[PDB]
Amino acid sequence: PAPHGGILQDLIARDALKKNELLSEAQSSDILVWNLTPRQLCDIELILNGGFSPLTGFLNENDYSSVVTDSRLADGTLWTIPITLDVDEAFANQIKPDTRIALFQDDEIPIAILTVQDVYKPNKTIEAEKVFRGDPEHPAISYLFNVAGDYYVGGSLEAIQLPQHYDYPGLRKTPAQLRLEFQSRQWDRVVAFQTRNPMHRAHRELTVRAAREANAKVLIHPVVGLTKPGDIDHHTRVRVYQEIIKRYPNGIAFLSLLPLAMRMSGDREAVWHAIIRKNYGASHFIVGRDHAGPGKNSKGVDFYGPYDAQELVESYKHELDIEVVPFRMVTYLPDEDRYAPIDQIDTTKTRTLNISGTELRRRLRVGGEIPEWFSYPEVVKILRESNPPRPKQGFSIVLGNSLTVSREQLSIALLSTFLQFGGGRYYKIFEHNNKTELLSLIQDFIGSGSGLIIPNQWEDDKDSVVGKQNVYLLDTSSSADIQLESADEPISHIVQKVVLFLEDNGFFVF
Amino acid sequence: PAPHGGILQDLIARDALKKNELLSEAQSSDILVWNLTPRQLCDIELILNGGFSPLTGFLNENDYSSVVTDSRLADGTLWTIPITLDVDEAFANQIKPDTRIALFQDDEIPIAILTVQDVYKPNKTIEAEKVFRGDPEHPAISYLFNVAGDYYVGGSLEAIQLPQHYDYPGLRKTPAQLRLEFQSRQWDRVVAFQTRNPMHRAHRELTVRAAREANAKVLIHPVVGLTKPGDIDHHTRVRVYQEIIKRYPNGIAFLSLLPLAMRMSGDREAVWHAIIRKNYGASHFIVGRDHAGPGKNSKGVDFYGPYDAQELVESYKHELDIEVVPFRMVTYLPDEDRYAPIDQIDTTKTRTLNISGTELRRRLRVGGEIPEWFSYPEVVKILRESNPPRPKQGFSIVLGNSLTVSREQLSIALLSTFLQFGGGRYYKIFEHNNKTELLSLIQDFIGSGSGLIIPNQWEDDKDSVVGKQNVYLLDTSSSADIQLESADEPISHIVQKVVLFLEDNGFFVF
Ligand SMILES: [Ca+2]
Ligand SMILES: [Ca+2]
Ligand SMILES: [Ca+2]
Ligand SMILES: [Ca+2]
Ligand SMILES: [Ca+2]
Ligand SMILES: [Ca+2]
Ligand SMILES: [Mg+2]
Ligand SMILES: [Mg+2]
Ligand code: NA
Ligand code: NA
Ligand code: NA
Ligand code: NA
Ligand code: NA
Ligand code: NA
Repeated sequence: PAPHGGILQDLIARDALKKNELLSEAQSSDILVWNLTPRQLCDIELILNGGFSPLTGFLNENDYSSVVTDSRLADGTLWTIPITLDVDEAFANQIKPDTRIALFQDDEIPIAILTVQDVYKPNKTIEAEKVFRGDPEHPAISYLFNVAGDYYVGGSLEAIQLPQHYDYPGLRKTPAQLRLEFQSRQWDRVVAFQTRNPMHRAHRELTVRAAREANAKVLIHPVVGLTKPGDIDHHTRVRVYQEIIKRYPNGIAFLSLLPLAMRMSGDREAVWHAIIRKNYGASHFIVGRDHAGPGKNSKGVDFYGPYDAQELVESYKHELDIEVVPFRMVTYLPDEDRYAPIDQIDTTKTRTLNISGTELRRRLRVGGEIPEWFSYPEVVKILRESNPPRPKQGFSIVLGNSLTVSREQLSIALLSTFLQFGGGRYYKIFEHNNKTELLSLIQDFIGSGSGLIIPNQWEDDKDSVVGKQNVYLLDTSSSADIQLESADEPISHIVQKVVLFLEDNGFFVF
Repeated sequence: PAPHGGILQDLIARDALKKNELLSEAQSSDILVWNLTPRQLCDIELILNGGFSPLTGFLNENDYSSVVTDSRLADGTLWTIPITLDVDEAFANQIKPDTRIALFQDDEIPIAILTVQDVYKPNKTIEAEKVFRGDPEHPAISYLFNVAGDYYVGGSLEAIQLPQHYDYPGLRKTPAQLRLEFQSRQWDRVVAFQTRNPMHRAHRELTVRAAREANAKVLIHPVVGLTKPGDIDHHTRVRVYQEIIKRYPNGIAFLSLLPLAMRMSGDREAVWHAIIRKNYGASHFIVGRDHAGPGKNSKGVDFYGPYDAQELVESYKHELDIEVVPFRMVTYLPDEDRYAPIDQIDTTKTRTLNISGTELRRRLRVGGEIPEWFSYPEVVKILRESNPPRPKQGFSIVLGNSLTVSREQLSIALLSTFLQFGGGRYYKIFEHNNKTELLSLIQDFIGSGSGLIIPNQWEDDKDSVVGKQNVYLLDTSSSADIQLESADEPISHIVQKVVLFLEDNGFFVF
């Protein structure tokens, strides 16, 4: 269907003949520069390539306010997620309306020139409540307060070039490009599938049934910008998509990556996804259970109800101009060797099997088997590689502050001991000297599968620098992972405690 | 580089706003229609999509003659293979210059309107000698005399649509389309690889080295129109390409299909391939040993010298405007587990292994093993499927005219006997009654793996209707595949002769 607002605002194409001129202005000595944050790069790419039609810049306060309370742009155009350029006070003060500023990437690549319409300090409590529902634990609110700038700069954009990406150049289709790809194949009915996760047999099955019921071709449009915190990296995920797309019948599916920065804003985001896919050329879209929802908070309560998304999108059905296909999740029937829509089988009368994310995570952590009815083997092989089991995981042993035995000798004892065991893990007694440049290397070593022995703890005002994954404290204190019987426990006893701890946790296997 | 002649003659785009008008004219009652032959569909698709720039129609006699003797269009543009619309006398007579005729596909799909410039009867002996070197066994000369019409119609083309194809819609990129695909990936150095065969490890290796030496991305551009007689079907081949393209390092290669009708015209064709790839957007091209050559004739003599192609292309180097990368064939070194350029190793000092086409064919016929150093397993699996070994091959036993035993009983005996054996082959006593509609089904059954028992021979004026592959004559005559001791040999003896013959030939395995 036609782009939201009727026109594809592909600013790259619009400004093609001003590229040199704009590029030269961006590189002028007198122009004020702003370095785009990683989320802003995600947003500006979608504005510049028309992914966010009718947007043609970051929202000024007039539009922003309507989006916050009315879920629309001041002109009444449905638009549920505010896209603004958040800056700090120091920069906001240097700019006034009509000021033209340059937006760079990595402090070296000019992306666009923004003509300032306004500068304002939004009430983040209202946005937090109105747009994201108010739970301080909602990733969007966390970002809203802890990362986002306190001042929004609204203004019209002029394009120099889209944010630079060196990976998957072939798959990052812009709206215009994707539309031409469909057009060259004569596809005029396309159902799009959103995801920020690996795809298993069930996803393959459900998307194909969608294709069959909507009489449409399939578009697997995964998000590769910012997704939920803790999600699997997009490189791993792209590898999985590239693998699963080969499992569809020839000529029925197309894989294209979307550099979107999700807010995990549930029902509002679901609407936004529909609009965005319409701009990219899809005729149909599937909205899932708790679509774009971040789940439950600490108190175990739902950030959104499982059907809020589908209900909200349905309420805007008459103006979305993109058909929404009903979400029919499928489950595996052992006794019939097939998948079937969950709404068609009687739980208490028919056998069904499925592997929850929690269980999948466990199996991967212990190197256990994962059945082909759940996920294709080539897909599982990829997941095991990016997330190796414990015998292949790195780790660190931190000699606590309470230790009175010789740190130099205990570290040497641990090294010599670990080195006896096989498995190929690399070991290092690592001294950081409380230097940040060294502390930041700890998780890289662990990520590399290495075993580090750290002679002493770093200062508390440095915790933030070190990731806590697979990092274990050896100390007399109660908060120690490997508790010492006493501060002067004999080195050989300590060594045993560590070895058996690592064994119990799967790092060593004999 | 720029299209040959400087302009991409994409007539589909040129005539976009006349499509309805032209379509309506093509469907008029008074317009004279011509049904395009399968080769003409191959040629018109390349003319219409700019693949043959600067051509904009089929060659008139003025241009055709220059191509025949001068290897150029009358304007002096390098062009080595004549592309003409060959028709029979009955049609040629109905047309005069300025006559507008419609060119259809399958007698139902209008492709273009041709404005006749001239009608002429070419001297096919000169073309045969000058363009194709004169050997009556050259596939182009065979076609030239036995299939091609005796009258050439020269004229300008106007596009309605490209020849319809329902398979691989995604991979059939036109010149403009491919150029945009390279442009979107920022590829400006692309080396193209021509082929009408399956690709094995050696081809993968040599194309990647080409990429490394030319500092270019790779374009695997296989021909899927008409290639050499006896070649493997393009469906099988496309399956292989789609498989091998996955073996290149990510982002280095692109697969696009070329609907060219090869003439197997060696050095002239090599030049033509360079021009064509330049039009499709390649900056580089590899010309191989005996490139586009059909091999040797009956007397075992070479249709072309192995380096005629490379030498001819090199002589036109200063006007081709596309770099030709030297052809460095590679061979496998067992002792080093690697492939290396054949021009770098000493045959008598270093071990090298390779599997000729003949040997590959044998292994496939007997279901023998084919090593991974030769071809990737997923590629070999595909070849085995399209070309199954003898235990999975169909066949036919024809009861010769010399037989005096009861044909009804011998056929029944053979059936009952074959049915004892396992293997899943399907059997049928097939009566054709000398009817063409039934005879043409024989190879379909054999192609399906079936075993047919044919009670009597068909008339000689029908031989042509039946393919001779895996068809065996049971007769007393000397020209019989399974020779009877006598015309009245006992049925049980005959049955044994047939069973043991089929066993010796691998159809049955116990
Ligand atoms: Ca703040
Ligand atoms: Ca719930
Ligand atoms: Ca003590
Ligand atoms: Ca003739
Ligand atoms: Ca030779
Ligand atoms: Ca007798
Ligand atoms: Mg980009
Ligand atoms: Mg076509
Ligand atoms: Na519409
Ligand atoms: Na999913
Ligand atoms: Na609710
Ligand atoms: Na040039
Ligand atoms: Na080849
Ligand atoms: Na020669």
